[PDB]
Amino acid sequence: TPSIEYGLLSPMLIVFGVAIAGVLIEALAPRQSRYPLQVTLALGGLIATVVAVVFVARGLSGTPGRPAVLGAVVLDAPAVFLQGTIALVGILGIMLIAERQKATVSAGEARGLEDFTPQASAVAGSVAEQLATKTGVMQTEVFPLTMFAIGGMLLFPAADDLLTMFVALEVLSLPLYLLCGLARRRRLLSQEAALKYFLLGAFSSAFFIYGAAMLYGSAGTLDLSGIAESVAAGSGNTSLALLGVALLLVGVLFKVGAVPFHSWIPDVYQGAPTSITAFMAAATKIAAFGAMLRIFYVAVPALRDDWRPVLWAIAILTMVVGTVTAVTQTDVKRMLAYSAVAHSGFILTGVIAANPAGVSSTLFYLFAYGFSTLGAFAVVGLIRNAAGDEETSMAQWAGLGRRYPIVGVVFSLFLLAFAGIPLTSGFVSKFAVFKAAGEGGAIPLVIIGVIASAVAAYFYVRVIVLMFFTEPPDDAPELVVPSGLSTAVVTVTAAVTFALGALPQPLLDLANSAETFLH
Amino acid sequence: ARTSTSEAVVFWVVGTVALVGAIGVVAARKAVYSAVFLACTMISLAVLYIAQDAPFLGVVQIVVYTGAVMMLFLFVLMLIGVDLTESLVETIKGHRIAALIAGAGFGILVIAGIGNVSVAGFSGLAAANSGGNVEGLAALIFTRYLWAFELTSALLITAALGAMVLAHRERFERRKTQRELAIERFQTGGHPTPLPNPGVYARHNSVDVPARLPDGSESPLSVSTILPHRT
Amino acid sequence: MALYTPILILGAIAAVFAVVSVGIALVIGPRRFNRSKLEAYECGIDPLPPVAAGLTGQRIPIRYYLIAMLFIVFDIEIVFLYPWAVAFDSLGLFAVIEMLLFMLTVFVAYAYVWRRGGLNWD
Amino acid sequence: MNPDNYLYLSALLFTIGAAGVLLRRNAIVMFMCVELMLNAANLAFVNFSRMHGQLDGQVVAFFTMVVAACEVVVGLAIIMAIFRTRRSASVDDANLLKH
Amino acid sequence: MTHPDPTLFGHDPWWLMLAKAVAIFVFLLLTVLSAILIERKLLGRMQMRFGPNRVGPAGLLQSLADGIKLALKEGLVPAGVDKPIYLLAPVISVIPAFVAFSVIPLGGAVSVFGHRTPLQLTDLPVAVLFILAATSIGVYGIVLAGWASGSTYPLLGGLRSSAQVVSYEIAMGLSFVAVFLYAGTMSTSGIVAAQDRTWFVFLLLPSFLVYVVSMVGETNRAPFDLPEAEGELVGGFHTEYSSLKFAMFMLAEYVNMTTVSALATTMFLGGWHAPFPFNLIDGANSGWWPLLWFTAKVWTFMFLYFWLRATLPRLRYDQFMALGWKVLIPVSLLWIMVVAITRSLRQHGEGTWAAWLLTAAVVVVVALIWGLATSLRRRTVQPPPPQSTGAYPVP
Repeated sequence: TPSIEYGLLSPMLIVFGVAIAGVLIEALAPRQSRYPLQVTLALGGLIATVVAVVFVARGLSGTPGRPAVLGAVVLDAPAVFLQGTIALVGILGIMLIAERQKATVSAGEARGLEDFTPQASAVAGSVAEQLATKTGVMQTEVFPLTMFAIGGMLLFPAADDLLTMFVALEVLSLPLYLLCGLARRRRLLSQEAALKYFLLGAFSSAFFIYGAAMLYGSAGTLDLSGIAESVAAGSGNTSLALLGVALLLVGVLFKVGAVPFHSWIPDVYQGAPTSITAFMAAATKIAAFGAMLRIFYVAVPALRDDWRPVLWAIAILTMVVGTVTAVTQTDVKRMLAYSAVAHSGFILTGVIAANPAGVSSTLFYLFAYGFSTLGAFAVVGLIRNAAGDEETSMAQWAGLGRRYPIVGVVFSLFLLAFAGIPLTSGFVSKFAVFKAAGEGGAIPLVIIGVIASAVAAYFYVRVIVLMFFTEPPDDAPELVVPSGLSTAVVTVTAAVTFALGALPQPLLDLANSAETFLH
Repeated sequence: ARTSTSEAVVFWVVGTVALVGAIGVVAARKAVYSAVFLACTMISLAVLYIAQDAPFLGVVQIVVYTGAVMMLFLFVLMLIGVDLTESLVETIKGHRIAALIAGAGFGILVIAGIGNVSVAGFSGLAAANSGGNVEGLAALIFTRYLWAFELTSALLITAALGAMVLAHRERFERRKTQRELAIERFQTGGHPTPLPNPGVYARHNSVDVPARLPDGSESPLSVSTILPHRT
Repeated sequence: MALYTPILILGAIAAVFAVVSVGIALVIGPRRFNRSKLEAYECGIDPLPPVAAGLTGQRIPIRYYLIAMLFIVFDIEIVFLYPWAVAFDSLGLFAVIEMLLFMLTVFVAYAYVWRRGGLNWD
Repeated sequence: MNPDNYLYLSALLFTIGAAGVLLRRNAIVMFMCVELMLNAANLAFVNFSRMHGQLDGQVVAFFTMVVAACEVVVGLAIIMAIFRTRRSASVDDANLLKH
Repeated sequence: MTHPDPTLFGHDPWWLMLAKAVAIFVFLLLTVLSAILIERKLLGRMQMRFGPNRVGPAGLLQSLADGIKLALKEGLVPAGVDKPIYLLAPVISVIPAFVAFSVIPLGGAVSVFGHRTPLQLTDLPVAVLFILAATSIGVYGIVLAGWASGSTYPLLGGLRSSAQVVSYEIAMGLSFVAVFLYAGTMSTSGIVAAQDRTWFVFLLLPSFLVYVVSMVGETNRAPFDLPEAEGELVGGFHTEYSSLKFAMFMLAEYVNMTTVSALATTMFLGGWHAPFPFNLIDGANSGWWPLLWFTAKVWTFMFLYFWLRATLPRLRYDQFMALGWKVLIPVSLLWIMVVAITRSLRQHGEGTWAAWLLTAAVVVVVALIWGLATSLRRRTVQPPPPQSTGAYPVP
């Protein structure tokens, strides 16, 4: 019989079982009790996942990783590190998702402070939507779907086979496609975002599977270890291998947001629910870059001389176009999305390093940046126009910091982390990736990313200018708490973003210990 | 490496059909035509799978894609139209030429990258299909790929959840039952009982024709408002 | 090619018979052009002016679209049973438990659909 | 006939499918084109499995079929929502997010 | 051992396999004509009529007369139809109908002209699923005939056919699973061989019932009959069709009836094996007698078809889909798990648990289905309130 390492799969199994249990709650639980259970089932579940991870991590203190399901899944140090990062980010994202309306005379608060329309199938602004809002109904199906996303995402770094990694890509993509279209406010934009994300993601996934086919043809094996053995031994075709690497790179780059594939990120981040947008921008990037790391440092290191240049052309672009485009942006959400494109480029610079320092720097970069992005988007979700819609217009943020100094300082901290100012986790993060690139002979990327960061500092700083140095307008937006969960998310995220800047050696030792994959 | 001549003929005819079906899907101005062409392409690919020593895969292709393309045809009727002829005129300036160039270049580059591969040896699948193709597939799926097999259940659950969340209208939009619609005050009843029939004239008795009031004017109620007043 | 060329021969016979039957339909028996004969059948009433056809019946809603969508996923999922069923004896207990877990997941999805009214419209 | 033809056909089909996603506004036609692309990938997998004398490629093709079905269903749900709100299934109609 | 048996299949010379294909085609033709006539006559008897009694001796030429008449009648091509698909839909319906029958076992090995060949055109490792695939392709004929006609009633008929598929196809697919479990192969010959000990109808009764319901749905026959629905849609999909195009739609319907009946015989009624009263006879399962037994069982299924048509009204297609998805699919899916658990247990020696679980599961299923048929479909309703119009005093 096939040996199954349940202990190693423990975090993944916990997450997927919790998702299935949440679907059961949706099925056979009364409406009034669905939300208390789901969130309780969800957050606790993720907490268990985190616990599982550390246990697995401790188990990995011996063998340098080990396959779990007869290949097709490998939990080595990078895999467990990324899984723990994704688990923490998912906990925070679900706490953001579970936020309900602050308070009202009627008890019909409907998970709206998290931007989720009470009835997604209901037409925007229709009498049915208004009645659903009044009755306080909520589609708790969000919590299962989100868990599934996390599930697939937890798998995506750990997938040691092309088939499993493709399945994980689809499993994480579909729930996100659905979630993009559930926004409570600006429903038309959210539905457009869902459609765009679905179309481009399906297109990219077709490319990903075609590349997997090409790699399988070249190497005659789907395990990444087998592909590496074949390409190194020269047994493969060596042209199908390169073509498959390119096509698979297309899919992963789309998932992370390289410039040739970035265009979806701005629209999707602007249109998707703010909580979903935050959780996405952090954890999906983490998972996609984990898979990319596995592909390049395990599956196909031998062809470094072949794919190294291509990534250069992308990384440069991702640093340039991602930043230069953000310069003229006037929407906070859109500006942050372009910032995410640029930070994908910065990650790719470390990935290009092709050295263990590259792996460690990328892992730390992903952790710190995922936290910073989650916090920034969570904060953005609180700036509410008079009508209640998120005042994403940057001009409307003028004097926001003066009205709300604490939230303003927190958002400025996140912005400076993105800009990579020292004493912020962002600087340690950028320094790690650029140092890894320099040690890897890619110091021209260090220079170009330095210039790109200088450019991006402008649009990171303009927000602070509006927020603090400008007098508030007459119709300036107002904060909405809206509950303890959102404040906890924001404070935890800011605390991490500051601690990893001041005192990064913690978790940097962890990143260093996870600089080696189970080749 | 060279395949059987009969297999070569099968490939040529069936792959020509598949290529024409794909081209039709892309180019068929009628959406239903595109769905039919998609069905043809899927069936042709199934036949090719059968020719490539993948009987179960080909048959499953036929079954599942027959069902799926029929559902797509239903959704074409529901969302696009029964016989709507799309214009296909480039609405984005210069997008058509750019898309054609990009597709041609990508296909050319992919084919160039593929090059000659079977020249490096083409093992006969008979060794693996020995003992049954379906049995070999089962052995692989439930031993080597049981994890992906299980995750397909998560894919199914996510699909069902998405369909329910985005498409399943709830109580607030449930259409009134005939029983409910038969009681409103006095449902239709007191309200123009059955609405007046469309006018029946010599040379004209379609539902579009309006009935004639005693004053000689056309009765508005006689013809459903959806129809354009004519005939 | 063996085990299939009989299917090919029978398919050729059937296709020849069907196309010849259509040709016979068209070329055997009287043909008489008649505008009323050729226009659509509407229970004897004059067909709605085709000139104004593009105003009604352009799109035909289906009240079971949800079941239609779920049909795709369930049809593509159940096909996993066939290789499992045929190899059932050879696989052993672990595969039985795996398939039971998979079917329980499918049951959870199905029950969620059913109990939330996903199967009610049509 | 050289077996590589099967791959070339796939390369064409995938390419054609890609072109469809670029050329056709109807969302349903886009789903059909995505199905074309995924089935071209399946054809490549089947050919490679035959070449390597193992059934792994066929299993991958089966899983790709499952993925294609699930993706099509999710896209259908999204398009149902967008159509109910907008009364149109054209992707070009969903153009609000720009610049 | 391995099915299809390599020593028996694939060895037919070109002339012999062509002859078998022609013989199977002629057999299907004769069986369709016989079904047309014998239905009419049995419906008459069930209604105390005679049915066709005058066209030829004892009315034997009635069906062939109708076919030739449809040949001799004008071939209509209405304006406003999608001429290409309108003309192709009959062919799309017919060709797969005949192709599906290729893998039907009509009998065991027989020696003809010095060659030992199976009494069936061919067999495949996936024969049963191949039949399912061919039947699925066939339904596109109905759907496209309805759509291409460019008229309201054919369009409604095509939509009803699509709903038909949604209702029944998953049911058939699941029904095959228990048969595959017990036979360990999807080849029809292997299934027949596996049914040698006892016919699967007794062992897999739930699967047999689900498959029977689902094939009656598949053939667009009463009580489902939804795509045609004479009383609701005039002619359903085949409205706007005349002459041999309508004739080919009906021929496809009857060939599909024969195919599903033969497939039911193969999986559940031991295929061509002789029944008990004749099973004791030596050589009953040998020579050409298996052809007689297979024909007899297929025609018992045809009798069931005609009996259902005579007795039952036709459902609303929404009701049929509710049956398929709320009863058939759940029942078959639960039965698959029950069968798997039972077989695994007995394989591991826990026979008592296996029997107890089987009995308890069937009892629970028959209780819950009864609840659905009577409790969910409650035989009670609320009262009604008055309105503007004055109402008399109720009793």
